[PDB]
Amino acid sequence: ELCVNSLEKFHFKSWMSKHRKTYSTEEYHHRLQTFASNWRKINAHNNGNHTFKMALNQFSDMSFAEIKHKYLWSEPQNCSATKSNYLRGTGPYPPSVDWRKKGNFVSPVKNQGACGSCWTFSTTGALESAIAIATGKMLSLAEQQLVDCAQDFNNHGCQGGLPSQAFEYILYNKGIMGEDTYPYQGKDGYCKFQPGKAIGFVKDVANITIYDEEAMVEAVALYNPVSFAFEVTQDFMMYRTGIYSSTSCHKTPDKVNHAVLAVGYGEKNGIPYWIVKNSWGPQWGMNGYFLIERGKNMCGLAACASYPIPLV
Ligand SMILES: *[C@@H]1O[C@H](CO)[C@@H](O[C@@H]2O[C@H](CO)[C@@H](O[C@@H]3O[C@H](CO[C@H]4O[C@H](CO)[C@@H](O)[C@H](O)[C@@H]4O)[C@@H](O)[C@H](O[C@H]4O[C@H](CO)[C@@H](O)[C@H](O)[C@@H]4O)[C@@H]3O)[C@H](O)[C@H]2NC(C)=O)[C@H](O)[C@H]1NC(C)=O
Ligand SMILES: *[C@@H]1O[C@H](CO)[C@@H](O[C@@H]2O[C@H](CO)[C@@H](O)[C@H](O)[C@H]2NC(C)=O)[C@H](O)[C@H]1NC(C)=O
Repeated sequence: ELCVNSLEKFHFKSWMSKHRKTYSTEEYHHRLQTFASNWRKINAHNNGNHTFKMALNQFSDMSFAEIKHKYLWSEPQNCSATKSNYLRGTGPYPPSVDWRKKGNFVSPVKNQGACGSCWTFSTTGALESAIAIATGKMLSLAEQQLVDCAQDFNNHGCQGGLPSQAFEYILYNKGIMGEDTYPYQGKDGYCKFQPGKAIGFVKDVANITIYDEEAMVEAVALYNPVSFAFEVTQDFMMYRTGIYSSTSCHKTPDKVNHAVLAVGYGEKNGIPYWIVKNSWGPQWGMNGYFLIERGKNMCGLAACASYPIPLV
């Protein structure tokens, strides 16, 4: 049990109003304890020497147990595969790539809410980019269709799923609707797919070999943003800026629990990194993005990467 100082208290009061919270007197006390505990972890981290900084955000009054139950996958997915189809060509590759800068090729940052549906945002993000790169038309595709309808490809709505499986669903389903006709609800609903309203389509699915991080480099450089999954741990939730890395996350496919979208890569002070779009809204991290160290299979990010070839 912590002794909470008045600085922490006054900041928790502001945080509650900013995030529109109400607590009973008895839950307020437990929430304040978690907030103060995170406050000190953030300060202790930022006051030391690290390649990334932490900060307060929408998760700051939650324990990681609660975060995991509400926001991350509730079960491991079938990330491990003994077969793939992507075969890498030859380097070297550009020193840095950023599909956000090449043109209008990356959609705005979205918010998955209290639902483990990040695999659906990773999927729509990758396909939105692919269609924009191929046609100059930037769409916004319906994550909720994947949440509600993609179960025949071993996806599980708000419990989790995989981009490669979702790309196959879109391929065999003959398309995905837009956000405009199938709006996002942040919970498991009834499938409302209408064939004549599909606006995005998949021709092929590229699966990158397990641990083949260099093929990810090539695919981002040459073709498309790349969907991938990694293991989120407690420190990552409070990521603010810089190059994320961790010595406690695992690197294996059975431990990944969060899907995202690599939109580029670079290097800073000798440290290679990935530029990654998240789905926790534009005020998380670096305007909704994070950097994560490249070349080390960091947190298992090279375990099951994939991207689509659009039918246009
Ligand atoms: C990259 O990674 C992904 C994800 O793991 C792999 O995805 C699998 O992809 C295969 C295709 O390569 C998918 O299999 C196909 O599914 C279609 C739909 O199946 C449903 O509907 C049929 C009725 O139409 C039901 O019988 C079935 O039980 C499902 O409910 C089928 O229409 C396909 O059948 C056609 O091709 C097969 C080839 O085996 C023939 O046997 C058939 O006669 C028919 O012509 C086919 O079965 C599979 O669903 C995907 N799995 C998942 C979990 O998403 C990719 O394979 C992988 N890519 C590579 C290259 O490895
Ligand atoms: C991982 O893949 C396996 C094999 O495709 C899935 O197991 C199948 O699950 C379906 C639906 O639950 C059953 O109808 C099949 O009989 C199962 N087959 C086998 C061989 O077990 C499994 O559900 C997938 N796991 C996840 C998390 O999606």
